[PDB]
Formats: sequence, structure tokens, C-alpha cells
Amino acid sequence: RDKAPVQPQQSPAAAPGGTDEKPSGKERRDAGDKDKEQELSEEDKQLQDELYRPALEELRRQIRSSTTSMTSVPKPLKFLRPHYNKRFAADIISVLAMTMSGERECLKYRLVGAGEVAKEWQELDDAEKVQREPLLTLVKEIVPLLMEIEQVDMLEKDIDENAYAKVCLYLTSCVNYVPEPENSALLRCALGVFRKFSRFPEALRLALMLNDMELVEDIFTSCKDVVMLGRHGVFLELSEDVEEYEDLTEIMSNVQLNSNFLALARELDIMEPKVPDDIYKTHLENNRFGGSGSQVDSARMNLASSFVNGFVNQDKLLTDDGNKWLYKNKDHGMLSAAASLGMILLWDVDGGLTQIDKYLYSSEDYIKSGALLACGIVNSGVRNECDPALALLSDYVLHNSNTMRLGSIFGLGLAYNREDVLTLLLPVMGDSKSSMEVAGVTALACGMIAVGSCNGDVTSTILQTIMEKSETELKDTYARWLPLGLGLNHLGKGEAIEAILAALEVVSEPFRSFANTLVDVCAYAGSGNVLKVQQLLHICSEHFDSKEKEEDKDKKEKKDKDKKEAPADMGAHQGVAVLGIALIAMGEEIGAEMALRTFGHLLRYGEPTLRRAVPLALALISVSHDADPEVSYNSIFAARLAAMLRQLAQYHAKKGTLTLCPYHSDRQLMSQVAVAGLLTVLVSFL
Amino acid sequence: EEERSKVDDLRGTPMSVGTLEEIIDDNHAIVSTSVGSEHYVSILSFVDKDLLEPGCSVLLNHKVHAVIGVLMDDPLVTVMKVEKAPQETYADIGGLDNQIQEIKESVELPLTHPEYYEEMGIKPPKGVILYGPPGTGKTLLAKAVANQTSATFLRVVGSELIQKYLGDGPKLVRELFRVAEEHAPSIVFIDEIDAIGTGEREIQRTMLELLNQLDGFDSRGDVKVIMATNRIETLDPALIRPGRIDRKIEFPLPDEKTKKRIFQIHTSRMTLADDVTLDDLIMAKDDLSGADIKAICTEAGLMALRERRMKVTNEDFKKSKENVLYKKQE
Repeated sequence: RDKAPVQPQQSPAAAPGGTDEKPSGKERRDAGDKDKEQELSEEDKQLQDELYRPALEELRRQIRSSTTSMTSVPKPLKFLRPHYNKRFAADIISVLAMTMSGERECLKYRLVGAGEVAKEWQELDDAEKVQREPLLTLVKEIVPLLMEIEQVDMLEKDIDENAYAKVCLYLTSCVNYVPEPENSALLRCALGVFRKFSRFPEALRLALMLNDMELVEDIFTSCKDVVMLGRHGVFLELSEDVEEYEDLTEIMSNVQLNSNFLALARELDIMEPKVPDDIYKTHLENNRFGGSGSQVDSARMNLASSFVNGFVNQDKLLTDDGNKWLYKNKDHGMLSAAASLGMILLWDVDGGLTQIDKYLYSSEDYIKSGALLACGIVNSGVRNECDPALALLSDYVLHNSNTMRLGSIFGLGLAYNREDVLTLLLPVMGDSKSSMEVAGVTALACGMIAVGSCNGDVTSTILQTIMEKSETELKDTYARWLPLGLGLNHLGKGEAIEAILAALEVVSEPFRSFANTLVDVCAYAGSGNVLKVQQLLHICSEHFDSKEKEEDKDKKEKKDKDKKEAPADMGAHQGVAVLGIALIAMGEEIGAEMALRTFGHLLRYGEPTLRRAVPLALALISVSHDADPEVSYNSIFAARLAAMLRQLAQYHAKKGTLTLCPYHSDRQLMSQVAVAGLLTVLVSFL
Repeated sequence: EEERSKVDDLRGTPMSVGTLEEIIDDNHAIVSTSVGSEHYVSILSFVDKDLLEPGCSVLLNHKVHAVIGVLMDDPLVTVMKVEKAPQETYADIGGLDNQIQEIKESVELPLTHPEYYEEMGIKPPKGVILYGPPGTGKTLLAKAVANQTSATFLRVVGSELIQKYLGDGPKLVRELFRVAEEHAPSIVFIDEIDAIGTGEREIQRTMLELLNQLDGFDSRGDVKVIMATNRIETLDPALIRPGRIDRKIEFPLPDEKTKKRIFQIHTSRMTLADDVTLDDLIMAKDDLSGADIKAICTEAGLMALRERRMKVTNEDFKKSKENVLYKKQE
């Protein structure tokens, strides 16, 4: 109605006029007023006026919250100490106290670093637990630990809405927009409320992120207490990293209550359900082993037939197609074809000894060296296959144990985490052989042993490989694959200052500056650190055409989750190195049609290195439209690397470190075919 | 920089726009013009020579006609086919489940689920040819949309693109055959086949040449061609045996029940009132396709949306039905 009767009532500053006029404002405050509260110019004297002064503060914060203010709204409430499903409480509490306490917690969170804001935060916490509108008040109260008592104060019965919604979007915006320590608060408090609640596998992902030894204990006594089994052993062994499996088998071997977690803790019970169930319900065609095993020639496409042959591990005909196939093959193919028997025998542990024994202690050193490589690939928890290779170790120039050191140290690193493999690896790195893959599989071996460690050790292992890295400045491929293992030890954490320690004791000529930028690559697994994104765009134009490839290649690791920002204008540039950066930065994801378009444009190129390295990610991202790119390569080619690599794309077609290390080590194909001897022993494939 | 800005003398004032004919492997191509001037000059920079697709307009000069550059053509190809994946699947329409599983089983067996296709050893890469009595893309695109779920698609609607210009010939069919060659996992869809129904002597020879190139005399199994006309009597009997070799089917008359199902599908997502009857809606119609009932569903949802409501009353849907009653009678 009109302001005729009530307008001359706010002008008198007398105490009774306030103590009866203000209750009328609380009565008519159900919808605020008839208008936008244009009475500010008349209540600005009440601002200076003060029996029921808390009601004057309530109406004052009501109107100041009503029109506009940034700091003066929550002062009448922090001084008021409020003591005096409707529309009144919803309006003055929900939105007015939402933005009100939001700007109070923001101003008091950014300005100063008492308990009045905590009492306001708990009062609004309870009132918005009665309001029951989720994720709004939550997404506003994210930034204010108090979040622990907030979650354990709220997570009592509402599990699907707060866990699914709050953990889903608050976890996404917690790895996207929230820094690390508050995400650690999400991990600990989520360990609390999720420890008291159900849905163990999401807490197992909280073990994939926490990497703590207590979570697996409480979830194994609780998952053991709450009665399938082989399935959660399978993805149990998949989600766990290299540390808590070794520590898991030592604490389960310390308890030995049932030994079923010891049985599930190794690679045996993750492969014994898969292989028979895969051979039974699936039937692969033989026209790709006969066809893709028939169009091979030139002693390289035949190597692609040893890899496609390695795809089987149903049909084991091309595997057992007589003999002399390795005898006709050259060294580059004696090692790869020697490891083919290891690729085709991932299961049948007992049969691996009687299948590889025919090639053991042979006449050619590469047949038995690749045979020990096979013995290292076929198993990772048997630890009873690497006795003869580890025994001798005494050549100091070359006698069957530098190549047997390649296969046995690389396959043993794949099947590795005791010190008494590095006490023996000390003369391995200290040997300093002219062969690149010695220090290659050494740094990759100890590096894959030290992945996900206790924040990273800077001991005489990486100190020794850095001193012996800078020992001689020859064969810079050592400087290209030693930072691989260095980064494998730096991997697992981003906030550590160990990368700056490498910036202290490593910085030199651009060789070890490329080492330092590799430590920069693997030491930034990913968080909210856009500072290195603008720094990425800043150092993106460096004259050195390799730290662009690796330092800019880190894109697929840094923003691996938020894939909407990963596509950029890297293809619109003119540097072929950048085209490689995007081409490799595509990844091995589900392969949407946009990626297939980026390979439809990146595929047509003239350089043999880019046209050689397109089908790896093209067919890794798509594992209908699978045979069209193969026909496209048949129309482009019809060099040798394009045909062997397109047959290897027929191989490819038809957050663990094990799926990240192999290709990152594989980003060195622009050299001699010696690297292609380590190409055949990748483990990132599924 | 200077080497990039030194070829400006060739692309300067003496410059023309010609029409290239073909590219010869002897590094000298043949071009043409309004009088057909054939000049062969060694190639230069800025040209692709692979994606150029000879037979289009290029850049010439008043000089010896050294090719300095090219110019892209036909933005007209953009309106030919759609590149999106509509959510309309084969399970969104009913009644013709056998009629849709005949084409689904016909063209979804090659290149997809190949154990029943490559093990037999037949490979008839010709596809079925359909025809819709309502036409207007509703039924023919509701049958062809089954292949559009997860696959590349090729669409051709109307013979106007051949008749809206001079008798260039089957070169556009060669463009569809080269984009289908580079896009083998696709489905060729020819819609509104009224070439002979709508000089006229050249339409017969470019249509018989369309049958010649469509037969695939030099190409192996590459793509499945699905044709769709309106009247089966307009097509000559010579276009049947070479073209239609796999199978053909007939479509029933949509009088009351097929229009009841079309009305149900067009009124499944929308919200209608309780008093909205169906007998008057399936009674007042007479030989109508789905484009006009979709038009009155659109203008009925917007007209009912004028009052900020999503419910379509009966009087407003009859007021929109008057557009159906008037449009077919006009």
C-alpha cells in the first residue's frame, strides 16, 4: 500500500517509536517491502540512532543488504549476535545471509589472516542445513580446519547428494580451481566422512590420490568385514601404485590373517580371471595374423608382424608357426622378436620357463638376452626368473650381460622395490658403456622403481646419475634419457622444491638445462598452477627446438583432466616441432571426432618423422572408422617406417605411472633404430 | 622475406583468372579459358598439386601463364551434406520395425558387424533404393537417420544442382565420388530424384552417365549408396537393373494409424492438455507428411509459449491445426 501511515513513523528517533515501528517492519518484512526500499534517504538518520537497538541493527543490515553494500552489511550482525519454511527467513536468511556471510567470509578471509566469523559460519551452516538447497551455500562456503567440522557436521544422512554432488563438482573444481592444501583437506576429511560411510571404491580412489598406508588397512579390514572378490582384487591391483602394493604385501605378509590379500596383492590374481574369460567370450579373427602376417617383407614389416604377433597377449598359430623365423631375422628384430615371446606369454607363468628355456643359454648373445627380457616381461611378482642374469654381472666391457643387462634390468624394472637391486645397479650405471640403452634401461629401471616415492629422494642414486651424467659430454642421448628416470623420481608431486634444487645443482649449458626442463615436465604432474601456463606461453618461443617439444609436450600431463582447454592453436603455427607437440599431446583418450579431425589434418604431412609419429597417437586414441586411416596411409605411401608403422597401427587398432612412462620414454624416435629396439617392449598398452 | 616478396612481378598487374583442365605428370599442366587457351609451364610455389582437384578455376597471367596461385571453389558444396550426428535413432519410430530393419540390416552389415558380411563372400556394395509417398525428407530421413547415429553421412537432395546451371555434366557426380572415395565409411543418400520429371536432352545423358558412374565399374566395395525418390513411375526402367540390385520395399499408406504414430512421436516430448483429442486430428488430415505437423507443433509450442506456458491446449492446437487444413487445400 501507500507509505502515508507508515512514512512519518520512521522519522521520530524516540525509543518507543522504534520499539513499535520496527516490529511492524518485521511483520511487513515477509517480502521486504512494496518496492526496492527507496527509504534509505530517510533511514540514514536511524543509522545514527539507537531501546531495541539490535532490531535497528537488523533492519539496518536488512536495507543495506537490500540495496547495495560491500562491507557495512555484516557489521550489524557481527555486532548484533542474532538473538531476536516461511518467506521471511528464506529471504532475509537464504539470499541476504548467503551473499552477506559470503562477503563477510571473503573480506575477513582476504583482509585479515576472531571467532565471530566462525559463529556466523556455523549459524549459517545450520540454517542452510534446514534450507536444504545443496551446493549453493556449499559452493559459497568452500573457501573458508572449519571445512572438516562442516562436513562431519553435515555428512550424517545425506550421502548421495553431498558425496555425489559436493564431491563431484567440488572435486572437479578442487583440482581445477582449488590449490593443493585444501585438496589435501578434501582427502583427509573425505577419508573421515567416507570412512564412516559406504562406497569403498571412491575411498580407494582417495587412496590413489592419498597414497597412504592406513586407508588400505582400514578398507581391507572393513572390506574384509563386509562380505565379488576377484573383481575388487583386479581393480584393487589396478588402482594401487608401486609403493602400496610392495608395502601392502609386506603388511599383509606381516598379518597373514587370510593370505587372500597376499594372493590378490600380486599380478597373478589380476591375470588369472582375465585370460580365460577373454579367450572364452571373445574370438579374434585370424585374417589379421594371416593378412597382417602375410603382407610383410623387407625385414621391417616382419618386425611389425612380430609386434602384431605380440598383440595376442586366443589364437596362437602365428606364434607357433614353426621355427627359423627369428633366425631369418636380424639383430634389430632378434631383440624385438626375442621379446615377442615375452609379449605373447603374459600369462602361463609355469609354461614360460618351458617355452623360453629352448632359447636360453643359446649361441647368439642377443637371443638369450632378449630371452631374459622375455623372462622379465612375462612376470612381475614371481621374482624367481632373474637369477642367472643378476648372478654374473661381471664383464666391464661386453660379455652378454650388457645386452642381458638391457633385457634383465629393463624387464626387472618392469617387474621390480628392494635396495638389493640398486646395490647391484651401482656398477651398472658406474660402468658407463658406450651403448646408450645401458644407462637408458638403468635410469628407466631405477626411475620406475622410484615412482610415487615418499616425496622423492635426492640421495646418491639420482645424485650419482647426475654426476655420471655430467661425467662426459658425449652422446647427448644420455642427456636425453637420463632426465627420463630423473623425472620418474621427481614424478608424483608438484609443490616440491626439488625441481629448484635441480635448478641449483643442474643448470649448465642447454644440455642439462634441457635436463632441468625435463625435471620441470615430470615435476608438475598437475594442480591449479596457471602461473606455469602463462610461463608456458612465455617460454613457448624458445630458440631451443627440443625443450619446446618436451616442455610444451607436458600439456597432455598437466591438464590431462580438463580436456576442454587442451585443444589450442598449436596446429595453426608454422613450426613442425609444435605440430609434433599437439600431435603427441592428443593422447590415448576415448578419441572423439574432434581428435580424429586433428589427425585428419595432421595426417597429411611430408616429413617422415611426423608422418611416422602420427599413427601412434591416431591409433592409440582409438582402440567403423578404424580402417579408414589405414586406407589413408595406403593411399599416401602407396617410406619403410610408414609401412612398418602403419602395420604397427594395425597393431594399435585391433592415473598410474605404468600408462604414462612408456610413451614419454618413447618420445625419442627421431634417431637410429636402436630406440626401435626398445619400442617393442612398451607396457602402456591395454 | 625478399624471396617471398620477389615473385610479386608475376602476380602483379599482368594477372588473370583461368580454368585449369588437368595436371600432367611431366610438371607442366594444361589450363583453359573462355576461348580455351592451352599453355604448359613448369609449376611454381604456393600450389598444392595434390588437393587441387583439376577441372576448376585457377589463377593465370598475361605472361607465359606460369601458375602463381589457385582459388578455392564451389562454396556451393557446403549445402550438400550435413556433418552432424542427430539423436534420432532407429528406436524412436514404430510400426515399420521390419521396414527399418531391412535397411538397417541391409547397409549396417557392411563395414559394421562384419562377421555376417565378409565371411559369406558376396559384398554387394550397392545398397537399397527407397521411395516415400509422403516424402519431404520426413520418412526418407527417418529411415536414413538410422545410419546417421554413429557414422559419416553423405546427403544429396533434389536434382536442382544439375539443372540450376549450364550443362557442366557429371563433374559434380565426380566430386561426390571423390569425396565418397576419401570418405569411404559413409552412406550416399540421393533425395528428391526428379531429374527427368522436372536442355532436357542433356538431362537424360547426365542421368544415364549418373547411372554409369554410380554402378562402380572400376571401384571395389567402398560405399553404400541409398537412393530415395517420390514417384517410382518417373524413373525409367533402364535406371533399375544397374542401380537397384540388392532389394527394394514398399511403404504403406499413412492415413490414420501411421499419422497417429507420427503424431505420437511429434507429441512425445511436448506437453499437451487432457482435453486434446486424437480422432479429430487424425481425421481432418488427408495425405500429409510430417513437416507440416512438425510446423504446427513448432508454431503451437511457440504460440502456447507466448503465455509463458508449455502446455498446449486443445483450442490452440486446433487453431494451429487450421494451418494444416488450409495449407494442403491451398
